[PDB]
Amino acid sequence: TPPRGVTVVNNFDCKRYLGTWYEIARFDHRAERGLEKVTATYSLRDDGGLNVIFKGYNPDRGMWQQYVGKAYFTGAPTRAALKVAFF
Amino acid sequence: GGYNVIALDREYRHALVCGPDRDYLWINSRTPTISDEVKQEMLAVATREGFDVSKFIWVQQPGS
Ligand code: NA
Repeated sequence: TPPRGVTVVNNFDCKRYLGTWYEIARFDHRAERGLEKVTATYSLRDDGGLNVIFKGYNPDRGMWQQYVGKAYFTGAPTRAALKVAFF
Repeated sequence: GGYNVIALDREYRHALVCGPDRDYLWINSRTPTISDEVKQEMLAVATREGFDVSKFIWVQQPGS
């Protein structure tokens, strides 16, 4: 469920959201803290879901690292509300 | 976890994204940097929907 009292985009074209987005700004959590040059890459799955590939640079380990997840629309693909899991 | 696009321009170049609650929020661009103009409009949508924007970490990107 989205937070209470927020607007979700309701004219949503999934295909046009695909590819690579740079992360300009984030509220910090353990998953991301200290990571640099972050991007998320979205692609269409057979089951109608999205693949999510999160990528960032880890200065303390001196390596590029990625997190692999999938996203599912909670309602209709025209409304941009989704659930994400990482495995 | 919840994932929700709560703002998006007309050519899908700039997005505001939040989690299931007001502790999770991201500003994303197709470019590594955005303009002040674009920043202020994003902050202005965040504030209008009740997000504490003082929590933003401004992520290192090429050109920033
Ligand atoms: Na630089």
